[PDB]
Formats: sequence, C-alpha cells, structure tokens
Amino acid sequence: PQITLWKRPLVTIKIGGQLKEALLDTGADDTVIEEMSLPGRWKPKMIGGIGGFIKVRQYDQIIIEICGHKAIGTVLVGPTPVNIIGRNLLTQIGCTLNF
Amino acid sequence: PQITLWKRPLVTIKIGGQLKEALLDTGADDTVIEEMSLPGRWKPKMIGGIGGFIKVRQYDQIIIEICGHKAIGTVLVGPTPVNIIGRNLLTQIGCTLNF
Ligand SMILES: CSC[C@H](NC(=O)COc1cccc2cnccc12)C(=O)N[C@@H](Cc1ccccc1)[C@H](O)C(=O)N1CSC(C)(C)[C@H]1C(=O)N[C@H]1c2ccccc2C[C@H]1O
Repeated sequence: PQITLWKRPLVTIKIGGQLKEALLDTGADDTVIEEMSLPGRWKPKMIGGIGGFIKVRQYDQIIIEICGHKAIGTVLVGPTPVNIIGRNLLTQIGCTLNF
Repeated sequence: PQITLWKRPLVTIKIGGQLKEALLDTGADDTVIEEMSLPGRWKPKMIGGIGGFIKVRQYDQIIIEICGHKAIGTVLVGPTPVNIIGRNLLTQIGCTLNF
C-alpha cells in the first residue's frame, strides 16, 4: 500500500492478542506501546525525544502484525502518549519513504 | 528517491542559506529546528512528544530545501533534540510511506 501524510499514518496492529491503533513513525528508532502485558523477560530502558525521556520495559522477540504483515522484534512498553511503530519493525514489513 | 529505514532517515536541508542535517519524521505533525535566526514575526506554540511538551517559536512561510526539494511553510524553532522534518513539509515534497 501507499500511505500519504496529509494525516497521521495510523494503522491497526495486533500484539499480545490485542488490537491497538499505532502510528507508523520513521523518526522512532524503537517501537513503544502503552501499558499492556507481554510474555517473557524484560529489562528497563530510557527513551528520549521531544520533551525528554521516559522509562519503559524492553521485551525482546515479540511477534506483531502490522497492516496484515507479520514481524518479530523488540517492543518497549510504557507511558507513551501514542502507540508508535518504529524503524526496528518498519524495516521488517518493507516500509520505505518515497518522493 | 526511495529511503529505507535500516538507518535513521537523515537528510541535508537548506534553511537561511545554511546546510543542516534533519530527520524525515512521519510521526511528527510539524517541522522543528534547533535554535537559529529566522526572519519575520513568530507566534507561540506548544508541541508534545515522547517525554512531554516544549515551547517553540512558530515562523510561517519559510523557504526550506529538503534533499534538494524546495518547500515553503511553517518551521518551529526550539529545544528539539534533533532537527525534524514533519508531515507539514513531507507532504509538500510529495513524500509517502510504501510497503
Ligand atoms: C512536532 S514534534 C512533536 C511530535 N508530536 C506529534 O506530532 C503529535 O503528538 C501527539 C499526538 C497525539 C497526542 C499526544 C499527546 N501528548 C503528546 C503528544 C501527542 C513528536 O514528537 N512526534 C514523535 C512521535 C510521537 C508522536 C506522538 C506522541 C509522542 C511522540 C516523533 O515522530 C518522533 O518519533 N521523534 C521526535 S524527536 C525524535 C528523537 C526524532 C523522535 C523520538 O522521540 N524518537 C525516540 C523514540 C520514540 C519512540 C520509541 C523509541 C524512541 C527512541 C527515540 O528514537
């Protein structure tokens, strides 16, 4: 698909058996999701951007489905204002910028 | 061009006759640049990101080249961690997400 940028590029994702809305974000190194349960071990991480840093839990080898494309990667969970799909998963679904 | 996302999508921009590096950021509504001098009057704006909100100065109708493509539009100036080209200008240069 081709997604224009007149509005926020929001998509439905499936993660941890839950459906969520998330933003396809080429400015994010990592993927961060609002508070939810995920399986496995985690470790704490700080992530920073406009407004400063927040603390999140880092879960590895999590499967997500993003617009019908399956991928696996690290997912961070914490008090993000918006669910964000970052480059670590955008690459896996073959997402590129084109102009 | 087509820009893949295995690395940060950093590009060269030209603003105020000077070259700077900036990030193509589909997660950003607006374009925000580190402190610099821009002509004309500015208005106040608050923008919020992953760590909270910051105050910036809004300049309208600013000439800016992004990867050699000419745009003219709103540029915010303030304490951003990285120069960010947001959707207001990514649309001007005809940028889309594709997968
Ligand atoms: C014009 S700058 C402000 C911009 N915000 C927006 O466009 C819209 O914000 C909002 C929309 C809706 C509700 C909100 C509620 N509270 C606050 C903001 C809200 C923004 O910062 N967008 C960021 C994404 C975001 C969207 C909505 C809420 C919060 C964040 C941006 O696309 C990004 O990733 N940025 C801007 S600064 C940056 C470093 C280039 C990068 C970043 O934070 N990256 C970090 C990140 C993000 C997520 C996961 C990991 C990491 C590491 C690091 O890579």
